[PDB]
Amino acid sequence: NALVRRKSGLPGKLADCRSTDPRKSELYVVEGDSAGGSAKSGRDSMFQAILPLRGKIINVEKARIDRVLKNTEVQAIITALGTGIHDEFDIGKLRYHKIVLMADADVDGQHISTLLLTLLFRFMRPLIENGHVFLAQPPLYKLKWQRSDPEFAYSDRERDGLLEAGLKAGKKINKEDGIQRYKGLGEMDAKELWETTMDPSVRVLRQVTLDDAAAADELFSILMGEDVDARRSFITRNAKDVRFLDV
Amino acid sequence: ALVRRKGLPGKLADCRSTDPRKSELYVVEGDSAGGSAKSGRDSMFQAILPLRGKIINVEKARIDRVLKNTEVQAIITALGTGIHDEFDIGKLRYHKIVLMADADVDGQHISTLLLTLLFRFMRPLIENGHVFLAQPPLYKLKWQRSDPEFAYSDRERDGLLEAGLKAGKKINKEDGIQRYKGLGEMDAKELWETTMDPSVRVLRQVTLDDAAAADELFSILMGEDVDARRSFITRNAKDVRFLDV
Amino acid sequence: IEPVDIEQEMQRSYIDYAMSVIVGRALPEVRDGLKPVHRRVLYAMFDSGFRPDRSHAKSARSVAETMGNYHPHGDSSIYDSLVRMAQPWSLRYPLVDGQGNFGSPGNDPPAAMRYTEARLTPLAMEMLREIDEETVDFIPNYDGRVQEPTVLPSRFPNLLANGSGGIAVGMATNIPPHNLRELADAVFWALENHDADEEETLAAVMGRVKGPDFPTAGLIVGSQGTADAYKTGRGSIRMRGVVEVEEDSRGRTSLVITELPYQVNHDNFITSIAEQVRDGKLAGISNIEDQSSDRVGLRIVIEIKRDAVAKVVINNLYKHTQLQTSFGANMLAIVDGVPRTLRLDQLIRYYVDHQLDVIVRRTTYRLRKANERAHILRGLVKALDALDEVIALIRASETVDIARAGLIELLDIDEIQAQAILDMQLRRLAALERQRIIDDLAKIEAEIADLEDILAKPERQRGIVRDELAEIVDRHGDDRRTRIIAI
Amino acid sequence: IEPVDIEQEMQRSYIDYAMSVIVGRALPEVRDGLKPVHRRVLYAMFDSGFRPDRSHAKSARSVAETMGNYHPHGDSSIYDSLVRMAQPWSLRYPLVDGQGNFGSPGNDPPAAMRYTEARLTPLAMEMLREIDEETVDFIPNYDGRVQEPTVLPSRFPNLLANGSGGIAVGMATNIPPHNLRELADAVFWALENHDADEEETLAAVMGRVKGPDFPTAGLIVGSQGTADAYKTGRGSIRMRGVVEVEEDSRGRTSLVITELPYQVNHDNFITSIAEQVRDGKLAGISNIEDQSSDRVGLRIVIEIKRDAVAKVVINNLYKHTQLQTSFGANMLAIVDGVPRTLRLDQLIRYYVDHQLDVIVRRTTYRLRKANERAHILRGLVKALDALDEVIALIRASETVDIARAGLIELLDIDEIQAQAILDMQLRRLAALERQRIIDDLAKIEAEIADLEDILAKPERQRGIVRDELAEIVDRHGDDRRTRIIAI
DNA sequence: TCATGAATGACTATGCACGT
DNA sequence: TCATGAATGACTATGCACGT
Ligand SMILES: C[C@H]1COc2c(N3CCN(C)CC3)c(F)cc3c(=O)c(C(=O)O)cn1c23
Ligand SMILES: C[C@H]1COc2c(N3CCN(C)CC3)c(F)cc3c(=O)c(C(=O)O)cn1c23
Ligand SMILES: [Mg+2]
Ligand SMILES: [Mg+2]
Ligand SMILES: [Mg+2]
Ligand SMILES: [Mg+2]
Repeated sequence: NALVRRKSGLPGKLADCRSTDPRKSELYVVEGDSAGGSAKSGRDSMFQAILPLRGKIINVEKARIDRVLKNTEVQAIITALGTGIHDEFDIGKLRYHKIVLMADADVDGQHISTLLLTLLFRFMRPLIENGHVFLAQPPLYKLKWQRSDPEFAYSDRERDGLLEAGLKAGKKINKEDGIQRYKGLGEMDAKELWETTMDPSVRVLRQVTLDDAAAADELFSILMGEDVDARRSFITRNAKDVRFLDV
Repeated sequence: ALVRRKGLPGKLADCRSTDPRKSELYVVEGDSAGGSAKSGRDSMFQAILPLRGKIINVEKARIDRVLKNTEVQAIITALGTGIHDEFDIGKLRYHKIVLMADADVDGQHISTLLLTLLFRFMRPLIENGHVFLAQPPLYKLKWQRSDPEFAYSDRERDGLLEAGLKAGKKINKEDGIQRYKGLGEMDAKELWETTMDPSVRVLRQVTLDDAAAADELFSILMGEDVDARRSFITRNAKDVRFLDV
Repeated sequence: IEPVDIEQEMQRSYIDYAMSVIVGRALPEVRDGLKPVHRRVLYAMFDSGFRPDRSHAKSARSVAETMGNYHPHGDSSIYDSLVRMAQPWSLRYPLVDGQGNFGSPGNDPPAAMRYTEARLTPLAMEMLREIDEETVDFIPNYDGRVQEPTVLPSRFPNLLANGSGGIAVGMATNIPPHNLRELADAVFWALENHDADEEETLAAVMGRVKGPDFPTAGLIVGSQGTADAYKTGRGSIRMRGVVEVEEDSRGRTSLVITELPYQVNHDNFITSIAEQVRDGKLAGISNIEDQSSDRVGLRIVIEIKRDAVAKVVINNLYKHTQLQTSFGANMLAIVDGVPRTLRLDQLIRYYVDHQLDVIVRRTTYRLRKANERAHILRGLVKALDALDEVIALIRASETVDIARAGLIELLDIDEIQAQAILDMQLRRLAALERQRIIDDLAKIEAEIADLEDILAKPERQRGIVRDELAEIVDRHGDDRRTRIIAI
Repeated sequence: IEPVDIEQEMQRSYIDYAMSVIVGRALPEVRDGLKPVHRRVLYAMFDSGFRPDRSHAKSARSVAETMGNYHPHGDSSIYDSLVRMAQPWSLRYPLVDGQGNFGSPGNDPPAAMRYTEARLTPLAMEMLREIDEETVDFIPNYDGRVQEPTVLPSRFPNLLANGSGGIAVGMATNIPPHNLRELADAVFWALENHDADEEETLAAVMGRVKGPDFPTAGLIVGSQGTADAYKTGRGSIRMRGVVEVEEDSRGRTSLVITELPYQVNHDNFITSIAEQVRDGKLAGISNIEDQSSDRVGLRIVIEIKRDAVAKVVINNLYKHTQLQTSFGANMLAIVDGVPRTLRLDQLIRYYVDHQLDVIVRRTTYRLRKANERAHILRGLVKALDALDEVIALIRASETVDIARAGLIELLDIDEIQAQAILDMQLRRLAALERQRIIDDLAKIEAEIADLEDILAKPERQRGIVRDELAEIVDRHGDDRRTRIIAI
């Protein structure tokens, strides 16, 4: 199976890859024009394509279907993925066997992720069931050692760990420049994105798994649905214990 | 009498008076100045047409391209008259066309681009004294106890300051004399009391003396011939200060 | 590649968004009535010195300073928040003094950042009063380079005064603005009756706060909705504009609208009436003309037909337009990091609690600084009594460390105090200058005693809130705008 | 209403615009090679402390500071100017250190102000070196609130180094960038041969400045255009990219473009070749593939048909694409407020003249301050020699003025010196500190002697330019990028 | 279906001179 | 016709909850 990539009927903002093999191809769905721009530069153009999303995605759980299909950002995703939606879905027409969602580490990136996962689960569920959907974990810190190569950290803990280890090893950091803190993908350049989220030999990806379909169906409808009361009581009930989900 | 919108440009803030003889069109530089002008105007007799960006040079550009320009279409449509041979003074919807631009050099430039459009496409508007130029303020003297005064030149500023201090008035050395760097920095009230209130506004009526002499000057300054323009500036820029001496 | 279940991801991710929005974006803190963007803009302007005792700074500088130190978001939306705080038709008591084009109550948008200048208003200066005296908790900013305030001193009840509206997740707030003088009376009562229970307090505060006071004036019809909002935290308050019937020389009648209810767009209002005649559901109207100007304010003239009754047309406008519209009050605010719907007595009480906290903390800070200052002065006085020796002692010392170490031993003094003796100028060795040091010690010891007396007497603490707030209201308090009538 | 003739208005108005654009917008000052916006951005960042010894500040803060104090224009276009100065493919020696997405040589636009941070580069620090020592004239800003520099010290020939392109009225400039090390040699010669005439100087400078050195590397073909530009001020310099023919195992040959001439958009270049094939104007080409990446740089692989000669296809690319394109040199710059086309010897000479002025002015400033510091120290030494007395007099004084007036009588002292004695701390009465005051006087009188020697000898002055510039080149100078070949 | 307001920027058109 | 580079900003779409 092989499909043609655009080179001078696909979304205008899509920076397609060169490889015509979906099994080896990857679509990075990126939050923001800035981050998408740097991703387009730092990527491996052979296997990696970039689809920058602009603004918060439409909630397909709340909005009527006709309005969802009128949304330009949804059309871009559906067109780029090549598969249909709902009953007309066909995995054989999938243009990328890896769909990486890359959003800011901040709170709005988390929101956009739920909006995208809602789109995928409702319109193109088999992509999730067959492990084609991934989540890129962006860095939070860049430790700029004076003489050594810079290190990236993906959590406050790792930052503290790499700092102590380096100092214990005799390395040194400026207390001015020091540890750069990333507040979003848009703040990174092309090189930084490659060496943290796009280089397949270093990137930290999470594969979205779907266990209980019925339980997921209910969670999606509570959180993303039109019923506010149901959503309000769920948050006040479970927000108190978000920290302890993995303990 | 002609109908006012309540088939004309979307950005036109038309007046209420249906009599062109009593009506005035303020052609304003910038959305900011045009916005505050729309508020400070006398909605009865004064209409506002905000222009966005540098106007296209009709002297350089071909005719068809000029007619595709949205800013030109707005002017032609709002004025009601035709252009060139199809021009008709009878359909003039405003007998007063006030060009209001910033006091800075780009405002000066936009004026020359507008005067070029008018002179080439709708010359009779100039010949019959329907084209005016609003002179914006440059300074606002904010007295501590007295009403604020507006100045239209550095000299007037120094004069009003000297008179006021001599009369016993006082100003803060912080707030002090606000200096305007453009119409966009003004609010609705300030624009009314300086450029739109008919009892205080400083308008200059554009007159056309020698049509042939004007025709060549427009072609030198605005035409495609750079050499002719380059030599004209190096020849006459030396003496611009002494044009009215 | 690590595996993650979609249910775990969706739940963790959406709750993190919901909670941060609730606590950290859309809803006001009960103590100062500010959302994070408001608090960060105001403090940025404050720290930058963009105050009413200096000229308006370019508003771009305020946005950029907010962006670079406190609010890690976009210049565009931050400017929008700043602009709102400067519009007299949005805030009952504007916190930003805007210079230039900041828009209109209609569809005229504000000028871009570059065209406008801005500074804090005198009342906003009361929001930040003595914020530098440890009156509020500070936390590190978004990258730990600098500190930002968790809440402002807020020396006037800003939440109730300016109100607040915000859409969060799972909930939303909609608090109307109120008249400062009425709120002050409520606070004054709460301070006097500090032991009164919630039942008595609610009765007293409701008697003094007659209802919301909108910046757009207008009318409030009925009393039930207001009462509901104060007793429940939710109520529907009916608003109305002002209509005055005029007669013509011919003998034609016309309706003149000079006021509209809160948050009604002037242009959308005129357009709605125009479209409702087009189809024709507002017969009796003959002509619609907007005779508004910067000099007469709002003035929408509605000429009616000869076979039309004025009140009939007015009643139709009440029904089919926002000439009469209701304010859906929902008293939701963040209390100690938790969203809570509050009664009016709770809103006042929580604010009073904040003011008492502020003044105790200020008193503590001033008391600590006074003791440090007195401590050093005591050391100087010891040096003066043995001045002949102290000078000789320092001179005969090869270094300043030898001189310092000696001063401790010679006068039995701390190292901090000894450092101050070294730091002393030859100026203060003059006769009158030696005397100033003595008197200054006596001066402070009187201040320390006073400060200690304040901390020991809850009565004085409450008295300071009252007296200081009274000054603010006398200076910045204004007349009621919204007229309250019955059914 | 006053009448005005259209010819009077048109002439005055357009000339005022033309002159301001020519002198005050589009064209570079010959001394520092900067347009006003550049100079104002850089000074704003400098004054704000956005220097290499501190972290990158949010670029919004730089824009706002420039906008609010120096450059009365829009945030959008000012940001565009700041961004350009940070791109290594635009400036041969970047003046802004950008952090984040600042675009690419292709059609990838820079990130918005929001996402990027910025500070000055070490070389930009040389542009502003000792600007606070009265090395350049300052004038009031656009509203007389603050002062701004008319020109920067520019301690390296920035105009020739980074070049300049600008469209004005009636004229335009297009100066290419040059290799700093080569420019320094030219300057070193001009300083040594300061009496040489224009005939000799032009010959010497042209021998050392071998030609333009573009940040995008590439090739320069021929020598005529370069020579014309330096002798006339106008010249057409032919540029070329770099092409490497590779052979595959299949027999297919392909052309690999790894460099392009100055100011050629990578994406427009690929699109041009692709569209020329579509219509069919570059036969012999089989396939176009962009194998470029952040790690290998530019790499455009052009596979050609087997019945095609590589050299034929390359010549076809030179003719019908910007793989070969000419740089239209027009050495136009503002000299003393007047636009002038300059020979290469004039450009160097004018820069050298500027450097000499800077160092004479710096020396004058340092000499004045040295005299002031020495003047006060002389008073201090007098106090130390009669220290026992100095204390007694101050003690008996009712005021400090009584103490001051006496110090004048006792030691025969100015009012400034006596005041300095008064402001003296007991810190400095220690042994080593008293000795420090003595030695410090001796140090300055040695510095004053040195400084006076500089002003009296033009030889040393030229020596300072040479030696200081030499340090700059050794630290920040780099290899040539653009290779110069013959026909 | 529209308003609220604090969150997630690219695109659009001209002046000006010069060379393709 | 297009690129250059400083000059002169509005419009476009979603989330979120609630009331007409
Ligand atoms: C998130 C960025 C980019 O996308 C945006 C919009 N688009 C959404 C996607 N497209 C359907 C076209 C319209 C938009 F209409 C407005 C804004 C906006 O106001 C904004 C700001 O900072 O204030 C920032 N953005 C906006
Ligand atoms: C003058 C304002 C308003 O007009 C502008 C544009 N057009 C909009 C649609 N019109 C049909 C013709 C003009 C434009 F394409 C770009 C800009 C722009 O970049 C800008 C700035 O500060 O960077 C400021 N402005 C622009
Ligand atoms: Mg983000
Ligand atoms: Mg202007
Ligand atoms: Mg926005
Ligand atoms: Mg622009």
